[PDB]
Amino acid sequence: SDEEEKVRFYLEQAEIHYRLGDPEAAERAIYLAKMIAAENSDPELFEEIEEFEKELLE
Repeated sequence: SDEEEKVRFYLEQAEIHYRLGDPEAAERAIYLAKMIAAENSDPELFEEIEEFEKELLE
């Protein structure tokens, strides 16, 4: 799925941005990932992105 591929890309960006001390850049990527999941009517993926984001912040 193109949606899943684009979300994976943005989550990868979020992980390494957060690892390197740039949480705002990480949250810019998470925003785009959530928007793709929301646009595609994918609540499960949207929820997975939130759990991903929560694991990063904690």
